[PDB]
Order: sequence, then C-alpha cells, then structure tokens
Amino acid sequence: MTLHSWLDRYEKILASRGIKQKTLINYMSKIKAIRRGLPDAPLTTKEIAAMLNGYIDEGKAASAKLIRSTLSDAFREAIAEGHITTNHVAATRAAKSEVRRSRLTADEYLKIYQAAESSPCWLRLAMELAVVTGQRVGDLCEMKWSDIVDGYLYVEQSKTGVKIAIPTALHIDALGISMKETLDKCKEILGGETIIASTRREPLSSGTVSRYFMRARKASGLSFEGDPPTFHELRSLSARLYEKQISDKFAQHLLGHKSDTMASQYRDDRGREWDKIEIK
DNA sequence: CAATGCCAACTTT
DNA sequence: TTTGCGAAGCAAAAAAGTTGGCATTG
Repeated sequence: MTLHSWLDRYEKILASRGIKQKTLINYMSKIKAIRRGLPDAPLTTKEIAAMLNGYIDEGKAASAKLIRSTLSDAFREAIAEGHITTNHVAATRAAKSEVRRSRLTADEYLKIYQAAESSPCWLRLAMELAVVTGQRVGDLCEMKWSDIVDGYLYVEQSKTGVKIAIPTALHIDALGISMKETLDKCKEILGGETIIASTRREPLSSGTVSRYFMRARKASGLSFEGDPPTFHELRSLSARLYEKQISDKFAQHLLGHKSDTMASQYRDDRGREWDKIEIK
C-alpha cells in the first residue's frame, strides 16, 4: 500500500489493545508526526533516519526515540498483514535521550513557596499536600474529603491502579509540614468537595496546578541547570526527604509501586548534591 | 483584566 | 514506571506531566 493509507489501518489497530485515552493520544501524535515527515510512497531507511535526525537535530531526542519506536511497530504490523517484508526502521539508530529536568531541593522549595504568595491559596496548599503525600498531581486533584476515613487518605493512583492508604498523622520535618495541619487549612480556606478546590470551590485540573506552580517558579527567579523543575518534581522531593526522615522502604510505599521492587529513581538526586561553582 | 479549560507538541516516569 | 526478553540490564509499552497559545467568562 501507501504509507499514509496504511497508517490509517495501523491506528484502527492501535484503537484496540485496551489502551487508555491518553495513551492512544500519545500514539496518535507520533503517527501524525510520521505523516508530515514522510511521503505516501509504498515500499527508505535513509529516508527514515532523515526524518529522525531532523528531530535529534533540533534537540528533540525524546520525540525522535518515541517516533522511531512507533514507526518500527507500525512496520512490524505491516509485515504481519503481509504488505512489506523488511523493517527499514530496525536498520536505524536508536537515539539516546537523558532527562534534562533538574531535581528540586528543600531550599528551592521554600523560595518557590514564598514566591507563590502572589498566587491563589490553593497553590501553596497544593504544594504542601504534594510534598507531604508524595502523590502525582493527577491524583491530588481527585482527592475528595470522602476519601479520608479514620486517619487515612485512600488513594487509587490513576496511572497505575495502585491502591494505598496514607496516614494523616504524617508530616515532613525538614520543611515543617503537618498533613493534618495542611488538610485543616484545605477544609477551611478552600472548602470544596475535592481537598484541592479552585477559587470557586470547584475541582481543579492537574494542568492548572502545574501551570501555577510554573508561574511561581519564574516569579522566584531561581536559576537551574538544564530544563527547570516542574510540579512533578515535588514527588521526588517528597521521596528524598522521607528517605532521610524515615526509611527507603517507607518512601517506596508512599510513592506507590506494583513491582514491590525497590529500584526507584525518585530517590535519585541526579547531581543536585554537586555544587557547580558560578564565576561571579 | 485574570482565572481556567482545551488542543498540541514535547519530555518523563 | 513497568514489562519484556533474556537472565544483566536496556529498549519498548503504556500513561503521565509540562507549558505555549487561543478561547471563554467570572
């Protein structure tokens, strides 16, 4: 067939698998990129690497590696239904990508927290909850008061299905955060069905929280190496503090893994220990 | 205005 | 992260999070 017409067949395939909405979207976007990037011909290995290197060229290595993967799978499916016989993607180079996002430190957190003094109250409250519970923003915006029962905040992580009970008697010492104290302030000051509500006592979207955290960051005027820290970085911050304040085991469970494997990268400092000397 | 949601195109977990 | 394939560790699969730009409405 033609690449395009086959991409259409491939996505209908993908539409199955049991994939979640967001996942499908991620895949669709990689397929849409392939379109713009390649002709409609039938059959190119160099034609393919031409596209990929075009991404690695402008520093979008992550995308390159993700596209390459999707292209290759589309090809294996084509070879299966018998349309092609060679996976000209296999003969291509798997691009190397390193996380550019820098980790956030306890001190940096305090500065962003102050800089957030110019933001709605839910921001700072969202920041405290994020660090004391080590949960993903996506879940934090789901927490309803009905989820708290007898000193425990029940959480069924959306991304993994993992189910955990977080004790409210919790608190982070290095930062002076008491979960019960934070929760109270959340009930009073915000007052919504969700523990994290908007100015209009309505449910917030992870996207917004992220975004306001980002504003406050710039507002703090802090400098970072590589891509700046984002709201998700509080998850890792949470882990790394709790590791020291309690134990690696504890931090693992709080974060929530299926594996029961204490591998974890949230515990990694990713160089923040090192102090790169300026040059005033 | 300013707070928010939505679509998109990237990067992370 | 989690799974997969091969049996130690990366590559790939699945499902987020990040944030600019446009549009909407208190």
